[PDB]
Amino acid sequence: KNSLALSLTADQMVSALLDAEPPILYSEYDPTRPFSEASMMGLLTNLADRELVHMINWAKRVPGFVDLTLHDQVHLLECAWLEILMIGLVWRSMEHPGKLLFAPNLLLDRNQGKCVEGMVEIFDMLLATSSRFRMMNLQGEEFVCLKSIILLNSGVYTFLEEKDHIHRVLDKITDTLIHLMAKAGLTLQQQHQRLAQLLLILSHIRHMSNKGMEHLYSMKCKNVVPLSDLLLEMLDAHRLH
Amino acid sequence: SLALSLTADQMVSALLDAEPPILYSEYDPTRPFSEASMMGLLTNLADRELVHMINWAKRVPGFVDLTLHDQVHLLECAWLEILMIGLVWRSMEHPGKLLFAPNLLLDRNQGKCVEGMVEIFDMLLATSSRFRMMNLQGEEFVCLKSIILLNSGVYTFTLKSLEEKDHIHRVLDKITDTLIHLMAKAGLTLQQQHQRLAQLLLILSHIRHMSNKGMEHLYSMKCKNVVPLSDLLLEMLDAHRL
Amino acid sequence: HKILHRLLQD
Amino acid sequence: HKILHRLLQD
Ligand SMILES: C[C@]12CC[C@H](c3ccc(O)cc3C(F)(F)F)C[C@H]1CC[C@@H]2O
Ligand SMILES: C[C@]12CC[C@H](c3ccc(O)cc3C(F)(F)F)C[C@H]1CC[C@@H]2O
Repeated sequence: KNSLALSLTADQMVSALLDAEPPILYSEYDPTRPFSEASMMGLLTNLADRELVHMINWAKRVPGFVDLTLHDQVHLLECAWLEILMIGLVWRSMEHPGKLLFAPNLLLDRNQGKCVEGMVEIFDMLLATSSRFRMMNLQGEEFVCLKSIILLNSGVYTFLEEKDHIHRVLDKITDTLIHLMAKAGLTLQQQHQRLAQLLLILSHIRHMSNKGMEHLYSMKCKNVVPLSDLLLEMLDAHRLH
Repeated sequence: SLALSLTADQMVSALLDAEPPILYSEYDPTRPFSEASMMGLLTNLADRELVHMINWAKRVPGFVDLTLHDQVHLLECAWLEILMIGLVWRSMEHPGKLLFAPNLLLDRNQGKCVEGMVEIFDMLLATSSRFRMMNLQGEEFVCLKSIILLNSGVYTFTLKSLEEKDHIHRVLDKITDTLIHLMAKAGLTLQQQHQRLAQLLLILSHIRHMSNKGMEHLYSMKCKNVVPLSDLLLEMLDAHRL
Repeated sequence: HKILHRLLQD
Repeated sequence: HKILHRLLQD
């Protein structure tokens, strides 16, 4: 239907994405009690659950997303939800070297990740990604473009003309990223070099997601913490073992 | 070094010449497949491909400049991705089929022969259809495969090792310049160049995803002792720690 | 059915 | 000591 999404300027793309940004939520962190594996897992999954509700409504404001039938909408979110949580965490942890800002009242270092079995390996990967973004001086406008790319791209290969629509929007976001870099004064060569650097990081985010999904699954299968019904269904969408 | 002094054409030339051979499978006269029969051929093939991959990696510009430790880590992280993008590339002109070897061309229904492998086949085939629709060039392919080698493990490297990561990223930018050079030479406009570049790199996100799934599957087959795995293969699998 | 399915239309 | 070590050194 020619689509309002493709009829958006680069500046219109940025504005829409910036406005659609979800708020920063708080943790249920209680500083009166020590951390256990269960209580920390409970804290993080409780947070993820509430973030998921905002993510679903954020997705519907991502240009082109609601043009999809409900079944691919579900598919894309099921595939990318942990990736999206991770790029967001990594983004808001940027100016906190050696720490992960899950919430304004939940700032954790790798040593606190040791409280949960096998979670410190995940923290390390997230922290390294955060260092990479900080080293690159990742901009907010670039961040929202990347996060939308993750939503549209991660599950598109697991699906005609419906995939073509997604690719048209992805191309528009590519055009937007270049437009941003050009306005920032980057040379033509620096533009495609930076574009590549940012997109290659998405490969590591995918990797972190698959590892985090397996970890969350193993925690669930050992009754360490009860997951919400929504979280169980997002996790179940990946089968796993 | 020397990889930084290479021009766009010398990069393509170096990568094309560094290309490993297409190995054959020891498949057949004995006729059809069992679950153990097919897994045997696939693992035997992968093991022999690994030997050639290592010599290919050392011919990738800038790779031998790295420490032995870093070279090991990069190959440990990316070896299955490299196998997959290779399989996908040579299966491009065979819609609905995976060309593991010139004498081993399998369809997805033959993926059902092994427990939980048809899901992996489906992901590989869809990636191949994607490359086919993009009209992926051989020069673009060798660039992407080299990028996988250098990029997939670089994030999981405090010392003066900052010099190592900086070198890897300089070479990565070089391959990016090369990819763009190929597209510019192909007559693509500036907007089209950046779009195609983005399209190719986002596929690497799916390739990463397939490797993680494949590693888990290969691990599950390893534990039940359905198939004998070579010591080299077992070690590459062990590096991912489950 | 799925909660995600329901939430995507509320 | 790994096999990969030996193969990278030939
Ligand atoms: C409890 C886990 C660690 C926290 C994680 C999480 C939560 C909330 C976020 O806003 C971001 C993240 C994320 F780390 F993913 F970025 C969810 C799972 C994934 C792996 C562990 O089981
Ligand atoms: C036996 C498996 C299927 C074949 C696979 C393989 C082998 C050789 C290739 O040249 C490419 C592939 C690849 F499919 F990865 F592309 C290796 C493992 C991974 C998952 C299964 O256990």
